[PDB]
Amino acid sequence: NVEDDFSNQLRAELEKHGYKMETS
Amino acid sequence: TRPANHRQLTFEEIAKSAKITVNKVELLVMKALSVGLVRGSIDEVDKRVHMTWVQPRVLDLQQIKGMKDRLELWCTDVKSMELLVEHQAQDILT
Amino acid sequence: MPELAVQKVVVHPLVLLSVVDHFNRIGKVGNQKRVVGVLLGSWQKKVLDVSNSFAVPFDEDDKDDSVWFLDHDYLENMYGMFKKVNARERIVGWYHTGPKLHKNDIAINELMKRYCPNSVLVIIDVKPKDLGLPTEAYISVEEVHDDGTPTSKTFEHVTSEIGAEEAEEVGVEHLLRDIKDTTVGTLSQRITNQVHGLKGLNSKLLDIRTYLEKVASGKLPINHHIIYQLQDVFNLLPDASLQEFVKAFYLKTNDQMVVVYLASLIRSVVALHNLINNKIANRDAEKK
Amino acid sequence: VIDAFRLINANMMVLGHEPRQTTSNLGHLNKPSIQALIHGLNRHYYSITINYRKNELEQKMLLNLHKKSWMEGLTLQDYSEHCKHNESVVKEMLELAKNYNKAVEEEDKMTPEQLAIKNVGKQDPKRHLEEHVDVLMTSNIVQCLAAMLDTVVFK
Amino acid sequence: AEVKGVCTEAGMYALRERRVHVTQEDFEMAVAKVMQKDSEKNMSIKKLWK
Amino acid sequence: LVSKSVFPEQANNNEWARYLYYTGRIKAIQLEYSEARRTMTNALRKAPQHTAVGFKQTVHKLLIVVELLLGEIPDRLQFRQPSLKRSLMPYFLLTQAVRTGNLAKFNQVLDQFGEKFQTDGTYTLIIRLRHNVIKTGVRMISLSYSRISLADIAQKLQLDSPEDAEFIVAKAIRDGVIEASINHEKGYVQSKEMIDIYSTREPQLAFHQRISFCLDIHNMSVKAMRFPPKSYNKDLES
Amino acid sequence: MQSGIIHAAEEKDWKTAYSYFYEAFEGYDSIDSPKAITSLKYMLLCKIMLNTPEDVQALVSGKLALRYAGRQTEALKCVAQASKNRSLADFEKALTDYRAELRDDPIISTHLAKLYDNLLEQNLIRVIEPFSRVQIEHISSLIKLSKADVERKLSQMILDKKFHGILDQGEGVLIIFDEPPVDKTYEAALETIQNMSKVVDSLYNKAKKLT
Repeated sequence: NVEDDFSNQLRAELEKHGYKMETS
Repeated sequence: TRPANHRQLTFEEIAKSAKITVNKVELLVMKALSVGLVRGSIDEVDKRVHMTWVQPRVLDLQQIKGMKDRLELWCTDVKSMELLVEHQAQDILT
Repeated sequence: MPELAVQKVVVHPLVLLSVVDHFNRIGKVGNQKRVVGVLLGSWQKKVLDVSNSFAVPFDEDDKDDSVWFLDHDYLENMYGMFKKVNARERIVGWYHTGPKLHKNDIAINELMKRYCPNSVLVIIDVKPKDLGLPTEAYISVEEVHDDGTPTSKTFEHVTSEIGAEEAEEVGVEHLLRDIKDTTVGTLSQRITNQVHGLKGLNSKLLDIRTYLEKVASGKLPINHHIIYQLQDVFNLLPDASLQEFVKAFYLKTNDQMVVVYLASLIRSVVALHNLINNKIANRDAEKK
Repeated sequence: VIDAFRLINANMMVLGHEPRQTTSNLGHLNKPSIQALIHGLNRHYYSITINYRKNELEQKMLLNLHKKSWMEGLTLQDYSEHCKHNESVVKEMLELAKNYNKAVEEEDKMTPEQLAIKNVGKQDPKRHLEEHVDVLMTSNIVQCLAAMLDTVVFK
Repeated sequence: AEVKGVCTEAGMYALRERRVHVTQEDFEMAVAKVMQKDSEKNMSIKKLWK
Repeated sequence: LVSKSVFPEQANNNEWARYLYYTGRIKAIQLEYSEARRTMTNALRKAPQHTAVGFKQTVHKLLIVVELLLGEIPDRLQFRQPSLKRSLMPYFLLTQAVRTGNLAKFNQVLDQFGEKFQTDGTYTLIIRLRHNVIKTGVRMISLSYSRISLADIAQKLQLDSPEDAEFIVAKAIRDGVIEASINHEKGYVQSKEMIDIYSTREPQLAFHQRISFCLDIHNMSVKAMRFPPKSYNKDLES
Repeated sequence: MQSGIIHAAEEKDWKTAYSYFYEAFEGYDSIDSPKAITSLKYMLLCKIMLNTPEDVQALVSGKLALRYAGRQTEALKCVAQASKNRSLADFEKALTDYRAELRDDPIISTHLAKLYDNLLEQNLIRVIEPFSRVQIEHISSLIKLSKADVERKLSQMILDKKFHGILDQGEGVLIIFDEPPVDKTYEAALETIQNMSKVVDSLYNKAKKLT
C-alpha cells in the first residue's frame, strides 16, 4: 500500500515519551 | 384460528378468558405440550404463546371447506415453477 | 393366512410384462371384467420377490360385489405341481388390473387366502402407461374401528420397489431399444428427476382436493387422517435460507489443457500430412 | 447366448446335404468355449435363425423403474448432511493437489507405462480432482435447488 | 560394527528420555554400554555374531 | 459509430485487441469504467504483436486513472512487474494519494503532471478523479470507527470547511456505497455498517461474484482444448 | 526411582519421570522392599501434575496398592478429588494440613504451582459455561479467589481461545460468547485452496513453450 514502516518507528518512540507525561 | 397463517399469538387474552390466574394457566398448557395435544412454547420474555402446530378438531364440516381452497393455490404454484426449471438446463435435460 | 410378513415389495420386469399378455390370452375377456393370474415367488422373506406369473381364467364385476367368478381349480393344481421344481416358490398372490385400490378387492382376496398359502394384492394400473412404475403393493390388515364393528378388513399400503436377477436384466437390454428410464444417474438425469417430481407431486394433491369437495357436499365420510395432513402444511412455515455452492470446476479443466496441448503439438505433423493422402487413397483403392 | 438345434445326424453335415435342407435360413456362428463347441455345433444343425416377436407395449413394460421418483426428485436432506459432503470432498482434494503440481510442470511422456512411474500418471491427480469437482457441484445444486422449490410451493 | 553400535544404542536412550534429538547424555550411556559388548568379545576369543 | 458497428465473432486475435482498446477509451468517457478496464487488460495478452509495443505504455497509463474511478485502488506490486515502472511513475504518486485519502495532495500532484496526462486521452476523466479521493476517505471514516467528531474528519482529509465534510458525507450515503448516517446536529458521523459478508442474503452474493468470473474461464478452457483437435478432425484423423 | 526426582522436578517431563518410578515399583514388590511404598507415592505426584486427577484416584485401590499406600497417598487422593470437582476452596484448605509432607519432596513443590493455576482455569470455564454478561465479582465469589488474579487469568483464556470472550474492565462485567458457529467445512476448505495457487504457478512456466 503506502510505506507505514518509515513513518511508525520514528513516531512510536518519540510520541510515546510525550504521551507518558500527558496521559496514563 | 390465528395460528396457521402466522405463528405467534399473545398469551394475555387466553389467561383472562380462563378467569383463573397466570401462574396456574401455564401449568395446564405445559401439560398440553407434553402429551402432544398441542406443540410449541410459552415465552414469558414477552408474555406470549408461540404455537408450532395446532390439532385439527375432528369431524367438522367447516374445516374441509377451508383446506380445499388452499390446496388449489398450491397446485398452481407447482405448475408455475415447473416451466421455469425446464427452461434453463433444457440442453442438459434433452 | 400370511399377508403380514411383507414390509417391502420388489417386482422383476417379467411380472409387469406378463400381466398385459394374460389379459388378451384368456380369450379377450375385459372391459368390465379383469384377468387375474397366480404370482409365484418367495415368502417367509421380509422382501417379497415375485418370480413369475402364469395365466388363470377370471370374470370380475367391480360394480357389484355379490358376484365374481374365480377359477378354483387352477390355484390348487398349480401349487401342488410347482413344489418339485421350486420348493420356495408357492403362490404369492394375485394382481389386480387397475385403475386403483377398491374395497371391491377384499372379497376376492379372502378366497385367495383359503386356496393359496399366501396372497398379496399387487395393483398394476391398466394397460401400458407411464415412464416409471405402475405397481402399488397392499397387504390386508385387520383393525378395529372404534365407531363400527372391530375386526374390519381393509388395505394398507407398503412400499413398492423393483428388483430382479442378473440374467433377466441382461434380457431386457437385448429386447429393448434402450436401457431403462429415470430414477437418478447422470447430471442430466438428476434434473429430469426434479421435473418428474413436480408432475408427480401435483397428482397426489388432486386426489385430496377432489375428495374434500366430495366430502363437503355429497357426504363422503370425514376421517381424522385427511384433516391431519392438510393442517401441517400451514403450520410448519418453511423459511428459505443460505448455503450450498462451490467454485472449483474451472481450475481442473485449465490444468488438463496444458497437457492436452503438448499432445496436440506432437499430433500436428501427422494430422496435417494425412489430409492429402486421403483424396489419393480413394483413387488407388478404386483402381486396384 | 441362445442357439437352436433341430438336431440331425453327422452324415448330413459331411456330405454337405445339411445346407440344402436348411434353406430359408440365414445362420450364424459364435464361440462361447473353443474348438470343441464348434465341432459339436456343426455335427448338430448349427445356429438356425432366431427372430423375436416384440412390439412397443411389451417394450414399455420392460422400460420402467420407480414412480417413487415423484417423492425423490423433491427430497433433500438435513443441512448438517450437506455440510458433511462438502467437507469430505475438500479434504480429499488437498491430498491429490501435491502431485498435481508435478503433472502440469511435466508430462512430455505420452507412453502410458513410463508416464505411470514418472509423474504418478497411474493414480492420476487430474482424473480424480476433476471427478471430485463434478460430484461436489452436482450434489450441491440438486439439494439446494429442491429446498428452495419446496419452500415456495407448500406455503 | 562396535563404533556404529554407539549411535544405534543412542537412539534407544533418546526414546527412553523421551527426546526428539539424540542428546549428549544419550551418547554417555551408549559408550559405556558398547564397552561392555567389547569386553564380551574379548572374553570369548571369538566373535559375538553367530 | 459504435452504435452502428458489428464486430465479427470469428475475427482473429490481433483484430480483437485493437478493437477492444479503442472501444475501452470510448465507454470510459460515457461513465462506464467497469467494462473499460476489462477490455484494455485483455488486449495485451490477446495479441503480443510487434504493433503492440507502441500501444502498451498508453494502455497502462490510461488504465490506472480508469481503475481509480471505478472504485478500486490498485496496489504497488502491479507497477513493479511489467518493468515499465518509469512510464507508470507519475501515475504511481496519484495512487499513493488515494490510499491515504487526503484531498490536498491529489490536486497539486495531478495539476503539474496533468500536462502529460492530456496525451493518453485522460484529460476528460481527470476532473472526476477528484471525487474518488474523498470517496475513499469517507469509506475509511465510517467503517473504522462509530463516532468521531465532524471537526476531526475536516482536518484529516483536508476539506475546506467542517461544513463541507457534512454535505459530501450526506451525498455519499444516498449512492449507498458508504452505508452510514451522518448526524448533522449532533456533531458526529455514526457508523451504521458493520463488517460482515455472512448475515443477510449476502454470502450467496459473495459466492455469485466468485462463481461468475469462473463460468467464463471454464467455457474458454474446454473450448480451447478441443480447438487443435477440430482442425485435425477436418484434416481427417479420429 | 532416583532418576524420576531429577526428571520431573526440573525438566517437567512428567511422563518420563512416571515411567521411571513404575520400573522401580515393579522391581521392588518382588522382594517387598519399604522402597516400594515410596515409589507408589511418586507415581501419583506425576499424574496430578499433568492434571488428570482421575488416574491418581483410580490407581490407588484398597486391593494391591493399599500395601504400597501411606499418608502421602491419602493427602494425594483428596487433592485430586478436589481438583476433579472444580472447587479451588476445598483443595486449598486440604493443602494447609498436608503442607509438611508436601515440602519434603521437591517434585510436588514445583508441581503444585502449575496445578494451582490449572485449577483456576478449569474452575473458571465451569462458571463461564451457562452465563452471559455476568459480573466479574460474581465470578470471583464462585472461584473464591481474589478479583485481580481472576481478571488476569480471564484474559489469558480469551487469548488461548478456551471459551473466547471479551473482558470489560469499564463496567465490572465479563462478556461471554458461547457454542461457536465455526464449521469444519470452511476450515478444511482453507487448506486446499492454498495448495491450488501453487499448481497454477508451475503450470504457467510450462505454458511458455506452447506459445
